[PDB]
Parts: sequence; C-alpha cells; structure tokens
Amino acid sequence: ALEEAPWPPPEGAFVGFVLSRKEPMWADLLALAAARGGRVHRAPEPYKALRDLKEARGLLAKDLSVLALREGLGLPPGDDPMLLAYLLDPSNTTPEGVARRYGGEWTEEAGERAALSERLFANLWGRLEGEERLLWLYREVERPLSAVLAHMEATGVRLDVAYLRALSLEVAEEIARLEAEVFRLAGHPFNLNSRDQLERVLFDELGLPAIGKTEKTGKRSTSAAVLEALREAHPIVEKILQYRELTKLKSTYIDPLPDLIHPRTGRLHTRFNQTATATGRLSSSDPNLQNIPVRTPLGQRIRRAFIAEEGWLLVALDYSQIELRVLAHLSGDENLIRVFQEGRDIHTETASDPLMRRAAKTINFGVLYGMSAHRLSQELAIPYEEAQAFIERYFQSFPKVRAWIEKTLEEGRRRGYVETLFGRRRYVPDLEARVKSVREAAERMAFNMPVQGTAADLMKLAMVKLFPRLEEMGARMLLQVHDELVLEAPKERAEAVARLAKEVMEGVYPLAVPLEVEVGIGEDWLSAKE
DNA sequence: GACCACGGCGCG
DNA sequence: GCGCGCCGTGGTC
Ligand SMILES: [Mg+2]
Repeated sequence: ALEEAPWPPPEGAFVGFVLSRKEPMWADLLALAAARGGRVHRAPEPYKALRDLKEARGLLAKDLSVLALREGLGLPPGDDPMLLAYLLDPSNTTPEGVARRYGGEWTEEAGERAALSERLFANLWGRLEGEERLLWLYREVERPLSAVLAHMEATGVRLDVAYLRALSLEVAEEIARLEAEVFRLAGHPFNLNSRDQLERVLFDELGLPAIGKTEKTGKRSTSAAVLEALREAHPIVEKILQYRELTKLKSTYIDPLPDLIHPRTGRLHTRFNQTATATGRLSSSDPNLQNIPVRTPLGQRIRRAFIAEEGWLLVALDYSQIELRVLAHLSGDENLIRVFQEGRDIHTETASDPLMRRAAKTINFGVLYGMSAHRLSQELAIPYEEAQAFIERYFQSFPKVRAWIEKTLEEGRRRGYVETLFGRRRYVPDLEARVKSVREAAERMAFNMPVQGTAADLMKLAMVKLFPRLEEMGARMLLQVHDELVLEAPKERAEAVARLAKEVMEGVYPLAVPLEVEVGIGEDWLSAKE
C-alpha cells in the first residue's frame, strides 16, 4: 500500500475505516479505504463506497459489518487480524496493542488502517502457520462467529420503554423513603452514595465494628458482605442494603436503558466484544446486556422490560451446569461423569437433606473458582475445621478432579499457559510468583480457564451452527449470556425453533457426559425463562 | 467535557 | 471465589 489508486479496490482487499464513535450502530462513517497488491484506495464518499465491497476484511471487520447492516447492506465480516492475535494470546484485546506487537501503528486515518490490516494479517497468519488447533478455532469458530455477532448487534432487542419510565418514578419514591430514614438514624444527612462518607458514619460515628478492608487503598469496607454481617448490630444496616439495591438497579438499568433506543430500528443495541476476555468468553457493552438483573424481585420487574416484537415470541435456552459437565469431561472423573450419565440432580447425588443439598450445590460451583475453605465456613456457618473437611471429602469422591487441577497447574507452570479442550490458550506467568497470595490467585485463574473457556468454545460453536438454521426459519438470534441464548421467533414457528435450537445446542460437540438445555417461550425475557 | 482509579455490584 | 462492564465518587486535566 504505497501507490494510490482511485476507488474502488479489487476483490479481497483489506479495508480501513474511521468511526465518529466506538459504537457501530451509533457511529458516523467518517472515512473508508482499502489495501491490496501494493495499492491503497480511498473512498471519495464513505457511505456510497460501502456498496462496492463484497466483504469486510481487516481490523474490527465485524464493527464495519454492523454499520453496513445498519444501512441495509449485506456486508459480512471476513478475516480480522484481531481474531488471529486474540487466539495467539488473549491479552491481545486492542488494535493499539496488536498493531504495536505485530508490525504497525493504529492511527486515525482510514488508508493507514487499511494498510495496517493487510500488513498485520500477513504477519499474524505466519504466526498461526503450524498452530493447527488455533487455526481450527479461527476457521471453525471465531471467524464465522463474527458474522453471527454482527447480525445480533444490528438486530437489537425490543424494550418496553413506557414501562421502565413508570418504574423509575415508583422506585425514586422508595429510595427517598429509605434515604430519609437512613439520615434520621445517622442523626445527620450525608451523601449515602459516597462509600467514604458512609464508612465514617458506620464505623466511627456509630461505632459499628469494621470487618474487612478494601483491596487497593485499605479503607474499611462497606461492601454488601460486610453489611450483611451487621444486619443485626443496627437498624441502619438493613436500610442501607435496601438503598444499595434500588439505586444500583435504578441508576444502572432503569434510567439509562430507555434513552438508548435507536431511532431507526426502535430497538436496543448491544455490542458483543469478541476479543475482550482472558478465557475466550464474549463480553457485552454499550450497554452491557449480559448482566441485566434477574435474581431479586425488582430485578425481575426490569427483565420483564425486554419483550418480543409484535407477532413474535422470545425463546430462551439455558445450558444446565455446563461448567461442571465440562469439568467431568476434562478430568475424566468416573464418579462425577456417573452422576451426569444417569441424570441425577447432582447436588444431591454428590451430597453422597436440606443443608446437605444446599452445601453440595455451592461447593459444586465453588471448586471451579477455588473457593476457600473459609468462605465455605461462612456460607454454612460451620467452623473452619468442618468446612475444610467437606472439601477433602468432596475430593476423595472426585479424585480425578484434584488430579486434573494439579496436572493443569503443573503444566501451566512449565509451558507458561493453559488450554481449553479445543486448545484455546491463556498465558499465566504468575504461577511461579514468590508471593503466595499472588501465586495462588494466578493458580485460580489458571485452572478455571480450561473450564470457563471450554464452556465458551462450546457455546460459540453452538451459535455458529445454529444461526444458519434460524435464518432459514425466519427467526433471529438476539442475545448470548455466556451459557444462555435468547432468540426471537415468529409465533407460528416459535415452538419448532425452540425444539431445533435446543437440539443443536445439546449436540454441538458431544462429551463424556450429556449436555442438557432448558428452553422456554414467552412474550418477555422473564416469561420465556420459565 | 474527558480521563482515571476505586469500591461496589449486576450477570454467567 | 473465576470472567466481565458500569455505576457514582473522588480527583485531574
Ligand atoms: Mg475495577
């Protein structure tokens, strides 16, 4: 890319482009260019020029496709060096960094971005020559997935705006009721939203016992974990907890979301970031729709705001304990495989009563993070000696797991990275740090990655297979929440879509244990998840 | 207006 | 106790 040739470029050229802002559904296309065969082409007028391309090839290809889709153009994303770099090392999350690392500089000029894409792809494609397992993931998973993601982003999800507007007004009144009561008890008003000001009121002015400290600055914590333990030591604690929940939900979801309705589509549009996590998971932002409330009663009222287009229904599909099932497969623990094989509730089969079923439930999902025998003692109110005993029992039942954990750590130590089932890797150097706390944190990141990552690989593969089947049925894929999918289907075909999608997901890639999926259909995200 | 670090907390 | 992104605060620029 030196010789400047008039627009348009030949087929298979690498594209460069500049957006007025990061969100492709909200961005003005400021500039457009392309590079191939030692030439560089600059679009005279970007929007018109966008019609000439057959495929978005280059850095951030998906983002350009979303924008093209926004304009009614079918311009699928192709090769993207970010995906190649992300597979080589998932700390490769930005074009700045990737450019610097593999032979260029991420500028604000379209033509230069185009030439940077061509050059980087050439280099990175070289790195992946011989990495057959990473190459497989690029071709069979990441690249095809990027097209699926572009369609999800361009499609958006419908939101009951009036409903949320109304909800805001109600919650505002309850928050006022809580804050006024807090201020009485405090004997003086202050900024309840300021944790620094709260810290002094609680532990200095009210003399409540401080418990824990914040991580970075070592102030006395006012976290929910701390407050919970004080729910009895003063009536102000409960009111603050109730205040925290309402203001969190109101300020993060109820108020901002209605203002984000796109004028042209009348729907809400997220971004599914494909090179953003250390484990291979997607992330979601602007806004994040992967952390919409669901666990509390108010959270559930908010979720009801996500609804199906008129004439359609939402279809919600959820993998059941995918990470546990993946661990059974990776570890090869016969006993745990056995609990899934004969379709047991696990949390009781593993218990091998009330406390024992809930204890087994938490521990089953604690071994994946390396839950400390302490937090366990906290969760069961059982001494640190008894909790520490369970874990040993849990592992005596499922020895292959400890062996896998230990084997995973040992290998990570030697090679400097760990792998998912498909060979997606994460580099974790701190496995040999000499500070115990730091080393043991790296360890928990390290042996969790193959599990969380494998689950992500499976879900991604499932999306790639499922998407074409949905198009041919006239249904849409709307959201992905790590181990869940939310589709939208015409009422007539909803039931059939629900049936097919479930089967696709369960049979995406058979393991030593079966994958289970629950599927519901409904007019709103909450209704559909029942 | 924008950036950051932090504590805090929403979800899987 | 793993993986994220966003809030308000507090501080800067
Ligand atoms: Mg943080």
